[PDB]
Formats: sequence, C-alpha cells, structure tokens
Amino acid sequence: HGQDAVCEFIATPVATDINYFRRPCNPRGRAAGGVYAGDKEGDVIALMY
Amino acid sequence: WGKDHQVLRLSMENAVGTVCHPSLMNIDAAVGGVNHDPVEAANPYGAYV
Repeated sequence: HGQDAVCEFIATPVATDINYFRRPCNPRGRAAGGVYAGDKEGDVIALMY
Repeated sequence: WGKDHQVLRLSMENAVGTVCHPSLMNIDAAVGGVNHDPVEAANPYGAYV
C-alpha cells in the first residue's frame, strides 16, 4: 500500500470526555503552541506547564 | 456551541461565584423601603408568637 505510518500511545484516564475530541484538539491536553502566549518571554513554560 | 464547531457546558456548579457571596443575607434596605405606607391589621394568627 505504500510507506507505513507509525502509531504511538499515551495513557489516558477513561473519563476524559470525548467532546474534547471530535475537534482539532491537541494530544497533551493543553494548548501548547508558542503562538498562543501573551508575549512575556517567560510565558511559554507557564503556557505549557 | 462556542465560537467553533465546539461544545460548551454550564453547570449549576457554574453558579458558585454568584449565589455564595455574603449579599444573599443583605436585606437591610428591603425591610426599610417596604415599611412606609403601612398595612392594616392582618389578624395575625401565624404572624405572632
């Protein structure tokens, strides 16, 4: 069929509700990009953690 | 629906920050403002100890 894709796994609790999915949502449960911050330059460790 | 194809939820645990202030027990002006222009004898069976 072509090249293969690789599937990787992250443990989740069973009640992390599916409405968070069906949506462009992110894997690590948090808006993680450096675009989204409020320009403080110490902000994106706090935006991520 | 939010500002996407996104769902949102409003509980009644949502109502924590509004019903729980110490102004629910603030009825000082209420009894004063109703007091003038009085009411007649309402044969106080259940209104007297």
